[PDB]
Amino acid sequence: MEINPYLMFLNNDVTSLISTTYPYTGPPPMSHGSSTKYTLETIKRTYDYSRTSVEKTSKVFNIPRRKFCNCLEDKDELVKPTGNVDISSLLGLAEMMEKRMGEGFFKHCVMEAETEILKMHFSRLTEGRQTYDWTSERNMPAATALQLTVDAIKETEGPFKGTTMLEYCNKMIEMLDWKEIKFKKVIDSIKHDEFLIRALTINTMAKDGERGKLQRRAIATPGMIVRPFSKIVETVAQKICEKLKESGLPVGGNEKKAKLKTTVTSLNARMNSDQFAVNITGDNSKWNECQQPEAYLALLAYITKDSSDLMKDLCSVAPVLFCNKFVKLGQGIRLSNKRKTKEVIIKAEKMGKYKNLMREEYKNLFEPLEKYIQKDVCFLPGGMLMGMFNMLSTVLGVSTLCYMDEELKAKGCFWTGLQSSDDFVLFAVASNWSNIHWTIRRFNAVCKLIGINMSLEKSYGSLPELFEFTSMFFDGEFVSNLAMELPAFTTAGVNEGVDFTAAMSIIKTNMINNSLSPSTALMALRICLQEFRATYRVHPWDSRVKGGRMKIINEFIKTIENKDGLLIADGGKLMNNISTLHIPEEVLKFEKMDEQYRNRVFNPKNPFAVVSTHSFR
Amino acid sequence: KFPIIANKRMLEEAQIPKEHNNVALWVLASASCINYWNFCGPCVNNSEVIKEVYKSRFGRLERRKEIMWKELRFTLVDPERMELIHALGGETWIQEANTAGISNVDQRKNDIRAVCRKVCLAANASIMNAKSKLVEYIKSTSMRIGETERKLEELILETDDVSPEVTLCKSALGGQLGKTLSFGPMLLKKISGSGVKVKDTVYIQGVRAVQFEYWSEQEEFYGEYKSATALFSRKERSLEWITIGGGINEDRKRLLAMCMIFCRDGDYFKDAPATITMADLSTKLGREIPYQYVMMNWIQKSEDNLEALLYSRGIVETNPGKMGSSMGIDGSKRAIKSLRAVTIQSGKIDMPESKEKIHLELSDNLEAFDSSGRIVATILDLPSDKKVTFQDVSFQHPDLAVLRDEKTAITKGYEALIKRLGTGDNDIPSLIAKKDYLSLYNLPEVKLMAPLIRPNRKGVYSRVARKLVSTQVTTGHYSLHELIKVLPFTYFAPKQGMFEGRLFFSNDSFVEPGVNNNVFSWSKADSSKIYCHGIAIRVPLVVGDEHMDTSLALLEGFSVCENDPRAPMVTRQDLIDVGFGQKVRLFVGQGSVRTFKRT
Amino acid sequence: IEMKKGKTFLELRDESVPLPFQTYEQMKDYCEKFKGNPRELASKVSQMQSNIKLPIKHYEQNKFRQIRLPKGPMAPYTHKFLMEEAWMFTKISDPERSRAGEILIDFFKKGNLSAIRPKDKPLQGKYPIHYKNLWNQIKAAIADRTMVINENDHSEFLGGIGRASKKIPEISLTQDVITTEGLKQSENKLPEPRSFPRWFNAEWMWAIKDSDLTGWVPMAEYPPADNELEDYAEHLNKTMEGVLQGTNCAREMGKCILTVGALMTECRLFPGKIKVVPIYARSKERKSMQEGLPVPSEMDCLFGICVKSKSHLNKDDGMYTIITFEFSIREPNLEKHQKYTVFEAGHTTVRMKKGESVIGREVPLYLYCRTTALSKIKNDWLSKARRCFITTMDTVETICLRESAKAEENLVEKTLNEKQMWIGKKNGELIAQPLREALRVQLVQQFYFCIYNDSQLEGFCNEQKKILMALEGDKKNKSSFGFNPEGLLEKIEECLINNPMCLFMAQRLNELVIEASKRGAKFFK
Repeated sequence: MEINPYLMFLNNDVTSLISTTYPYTGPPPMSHGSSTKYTLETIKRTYDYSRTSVEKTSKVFNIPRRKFCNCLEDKDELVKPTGNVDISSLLGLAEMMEKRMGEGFFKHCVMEAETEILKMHFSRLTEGRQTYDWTSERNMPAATALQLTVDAIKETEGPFKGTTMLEYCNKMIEMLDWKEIKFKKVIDSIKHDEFLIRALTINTMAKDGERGKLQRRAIATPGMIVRPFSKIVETVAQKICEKLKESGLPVGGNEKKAKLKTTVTSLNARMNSDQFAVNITGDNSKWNECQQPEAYLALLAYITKDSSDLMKDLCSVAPVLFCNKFVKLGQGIRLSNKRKTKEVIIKAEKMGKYKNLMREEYKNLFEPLEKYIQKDVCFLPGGMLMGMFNMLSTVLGVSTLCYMDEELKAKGCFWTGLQSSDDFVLFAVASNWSNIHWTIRRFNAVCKLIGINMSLEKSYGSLPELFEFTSMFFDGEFVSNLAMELPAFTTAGVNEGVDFTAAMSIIKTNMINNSLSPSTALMALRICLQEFRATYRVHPWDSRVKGGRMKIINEFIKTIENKDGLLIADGGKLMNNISTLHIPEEVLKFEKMDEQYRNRVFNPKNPFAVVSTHSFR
Repeated sequence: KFPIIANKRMLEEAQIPKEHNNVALWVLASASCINYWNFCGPCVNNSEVIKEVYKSRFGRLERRKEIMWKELRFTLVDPERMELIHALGGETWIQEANTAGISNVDQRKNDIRAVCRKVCLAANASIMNAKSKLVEYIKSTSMRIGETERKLEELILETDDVSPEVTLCKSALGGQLGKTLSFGPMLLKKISGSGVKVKDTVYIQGVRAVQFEYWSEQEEFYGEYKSATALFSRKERSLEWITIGGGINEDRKRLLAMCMIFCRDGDYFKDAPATITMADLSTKLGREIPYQYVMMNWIQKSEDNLEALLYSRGIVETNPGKMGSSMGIDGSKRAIKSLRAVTIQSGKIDMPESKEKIHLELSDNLEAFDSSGRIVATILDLPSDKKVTFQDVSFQHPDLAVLRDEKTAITKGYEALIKRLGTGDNDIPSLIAKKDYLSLYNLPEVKLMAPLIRPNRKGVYSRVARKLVSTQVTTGHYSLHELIKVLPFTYFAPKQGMFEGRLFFSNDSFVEPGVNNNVFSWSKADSSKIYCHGIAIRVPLVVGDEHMDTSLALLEGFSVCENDPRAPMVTRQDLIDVGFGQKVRLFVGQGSVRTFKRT
Repeated sequence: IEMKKGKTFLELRDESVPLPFQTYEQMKDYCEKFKGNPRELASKVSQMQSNIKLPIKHYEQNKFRQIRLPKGPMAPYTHKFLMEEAWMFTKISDPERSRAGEILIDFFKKGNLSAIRPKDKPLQGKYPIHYKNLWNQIKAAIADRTMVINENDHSEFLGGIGRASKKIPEISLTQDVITTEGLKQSENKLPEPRSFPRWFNAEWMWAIKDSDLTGWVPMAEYPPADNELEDYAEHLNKTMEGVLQGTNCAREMGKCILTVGALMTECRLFPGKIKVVPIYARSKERKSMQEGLPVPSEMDCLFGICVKSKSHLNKDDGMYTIITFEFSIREPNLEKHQKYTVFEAGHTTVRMKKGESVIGREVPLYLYCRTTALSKIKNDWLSKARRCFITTMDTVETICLRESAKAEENLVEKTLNEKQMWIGKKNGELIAQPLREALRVQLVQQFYFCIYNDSQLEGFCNEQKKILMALEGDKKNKSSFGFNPEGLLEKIEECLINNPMCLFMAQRLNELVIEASKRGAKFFK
């Protein structure tokens, strides 16, 4: 006998079994690292996708500046990625989109973003995945580096009493011109150029956690200076993407399916009996190595052209900050003797000192870039490595999709679709099995004009019924999702009265998005409960455990009868179910907990979501 | 060790000693300190404040508690609820939970149609008394329909809801019809034309032959399936043209296949698939079946059969200007290739109405005939028998319901064992006080329950049960619960063998002493009750100590004793090689360990 | 009010600009006044479309091809523990001694381990003497009631075999020193390619079987119910659990869980120390020898032992090392067992029914020695093995609702007991089983995914999806079209090395396309 766990795909669909193809969600044990090898290949492919050779030495660093925008050359083999952007076509597409949506559209959106920012407190910057400290030269949460920056400002030139985003930004600006800056270390100070560099430094993070593909080997990790301007630009781009029908970035699921079906139905009701449509599942390649902040700057200028000069100048900050971005090279190379009994370790700044020892592969990837190196970093003048400006990239993609001219109209063909950050789905329309090819080629050309490329080994197409988008494998029916998320206690331990409620809410959400079903949700619940217990080293009372926390619980338990009312953290049992997720177990056991136990737990006169006497400050 | 921070005065004011029982608890502190604080600490009364502050959450809980849960149903798409929409309705399923509104009519329709299906099926057990047994079932079936205790002899008529079962049961009542038809689950209707019956043959395996019938003239109809309309014309055993206005893939596919069978178009009416030859059984247990219903059943088995049937229908390449009204193999609204003589469109085809009532004539197989044949309904167009709990119903005539299962058999056996007690002589307590257990091994009720016992290894079960019975009687220490539990096994003769710890019936269920189970459970503080699948039963007597002595109801030749961890854990097998004065621990259930000593 | 400007910022802004513009003001004026000239834009896009040659294939005139696998020796066993060739001693479970340190000592008391005395000469191995002396030291430590090992000679070696050397500061470096030592850049090694494994099917089949014992995996309780939905969910979960617990895959899952639960604590409380840890599991019920029905039997089982090296889990991405001493009663094969050093440790006993009694038949005994490393992330990934079920539960439920929705009624039991699913081919003919029996295959697939998880597997799973969608489109007569299939074939062939799971899946996928060619027109032979 033999086995083949794919024969079930013959007499069945794929929307029902595709889940079996990918492992279960969780932290990737691959340990995708960010090494000097990886940092250098990326930079090379970046400079190469720029099909030009022009440069211009600066005046703030005495360094060349590869200006890869509006200077396209090397037309040969243009099916491969490109990064040289054309401003004329960009502004033309922006104008088309404006005309479609309306005239005072960009103005209204920028006004909303402004007013939202005004009442904003700089403290918001503490809400971020991670950043890069410019003093310790490391990566940390936002709050830590923020405290470092504010206390350094205090130590050097007095405190920052703004308590607002705008004063913070202006303080950063002023600091750009300070000659000497101080900070507590292991105390030390620095000069103007070094502080500038540090502020324009970036570090490659190894973390890449998500479903689909973990292509984020070297996800960026900027500092704190540019953070608020990036937040502002993202707020504006978000306010814009909301009004756009073909923008699935800000949210997903129910709304996403609504957008899908609206699009499909409008299409079906649009064309005629002679036309026949088609779909394409596209996947933009190198969406980070072909997005240039210069085009973003010109676009923001064209946007704010008619608005308060305040926003005109503000939106023009993060772009220039990305036009000049020093990239921190990872850990340096290491030497070794033949038998490997000895091994030197060297940093990146000195690899230019032993370039003779290194093997030819590393040697042909290091010399052409030595020009752009200063001490240990690389002056990257463009590209976009961070997972930032995703909203803005999506806006540019939608601009690409809202194109239409008379050359197409004459042939009776057109297109439309939807675009995520770097993944999209196209729907072409025509009346011949050949004009479809012409339309596809036209679309690819207009996309390549502005660096937006497409893959050939990962982008396919077929008739309209079948496609895929953001793991939501759409079909004639039976829309199947695969974005099943889950919590993680060991990595994020907060309290024994919040994690469980948060997990219940998460499961509820996943059910809403149809990524989970009743039985699946119940199994996940009974699994997360055990994970929680094992995390905090707690068990029920029926169990014959001998752990520390159980000892006392093994003696002060007979003093109660409302075992049902007991808390999970205290030898309790579950009572919540599908229809009782939004309801925390506490609210569900209040009237049931013994008066003595309820009161012992609810005592604000204690040494320390329903605020329990279960917190771990 | 002490990562968790705390306050200092808050600690001393509560008098929290460190290392209470070798647990430090601690400025810093451990986590166990919280348990010590919530188990032995200060007492407040802040319930009202907490509730007021968390009013929104507790109002959500209240609302939740203010629900009347209803049934659920699997189906598709043709604020206070947003808090629960996640648990209210998905996409394949939905729950009809309501809040304040009540109207019991459509549920009543489902009930009446279900029971009509049931009864009409029940009448399909003979060959001659069909109509008679049917009508007598009807006359013996009353219901608390809605709120009124009505009978099922007027509802079938007073109601106006077309269905195969309603019609099949009302024709026998000489009731009015509406000219509607039912070919399987599909609903049909005539529009124009007419014809006469004609016979033809069809092969099976390429050698045999079977006769079917059809019509030779032209005639147009109005098909209709779940969320799918249609119109079509049949001519000479073949489908000429057809159109559809309800856009769904599966619905359209199945409706088209059913209309094709209704038109008998296709080559599988000349020969048959190689799957049918596997059976060639166009027959029931003792009845005959046409070819159409056999083909249909063959479709219901798998959609591959549907695809094969549709391929039998010619497939061609669509021409320009027709994509908008073309079709695909999978119901695709438009395609570069479609099927012959098809037309897709949007908007459901408005169905006509016939205001002419008639009466039909039932046959041996209950098939009704209005005129010129033209069968309107039958049992063949029904689903298989589906057991469903019926309430608000009374069904008196035999064949009403088997009402006989191993579970119910055991329940009744135990009820009889309990009643036999009867607080009198020649009953359980008298024989106990008399110490005459042998008679217990000869009662009638145990003899009635014996057939429910696993036969292969009943001797050992009887041996063990008699052991327990005698050991609890002679000494006078016993427990009526475990006794009654094991009694049904003390009928056959004892034999040697290997026992495991469970007594298995014939239905693969089991029972175990010293523990509780769904089939049989009980507990102290309610000893006057005995649960059987949750059904609480009463004891004709009262006891406060007759049950408290279970030291001999766990094992056969042993007795419980004081707990002792030093004693080694053992199994049920090595017990034979133990001695006296030798304590031993052993599991008595799930994570339940107890110590035992011989005798 | 306004954003008070500095100087350096303005200089940069005036510097970093497009080519024809050298000041923010010129670019700004050009932008604020940009007008639309769709004609030049159309000409430009047409010129770009002309100087581009975008191919568009339809998968029909230019079909796919079978994949070219690597060539060389067979891929060996990779998982840490043993699944099919394993063996375990048993004993009764005491809730007062439900810990590794106690279970191991108890197992050792009866002296069945002390009888394990491997001879000097092995069958196939590399460093037998180290393993043997280490086993003796392990027994000595257990005798001392402390799992610790004081002497560090063998563990040190076997932990340093990977990498250990001196380090010279860069400042103490010159040119003559270099020329003397011949220093160079550390060449980086690549994984060697391997062939198709010819033992995966056997392990899969064995896993699909039903284990004599049951209850390997522990689970939580079931909360109350308040409506039909929760009742249905609970019923389905109970059914699936009762079906799965009786398998052997569950045994391995519980073993991994309980062993990682101890290793994650030893790497936390005794870092930088050498400890001893058992490889054990816990059961709760068996099947009668006289009846095929379940019976309560709480019990503990010991498959082997695992030693731990110094583990701090804060440096070198938290890499640490372990050493495995597993028991087996099945002699090895040279190919599958390459990383394993094997011995022969006396004999043992097997117990089987004989009428109404139990008997014992003595057999030989083998000892499988192997070294391997781990990390904190791998621990967090293995501990969460139960999640596999969730995915198996979702595969069961999508199917049990779709149908239930087409007919608008509960068809759960009907589909579970009737719906046939292809599982494999026997004697050149397909094999089908009910869903209730294919749950096992689904779960084993998810488990193997959880074990051999790696970048290669990520790429394989991310790429096969396109082939699956193309095939589905083929089934339903849709002119699937692409741009460069051969490039995808290469993308998939480049990620096939030293990972038997990916190779097995690739082979089965080729077989699938072959079998479907009988009904599809997009694949070569």
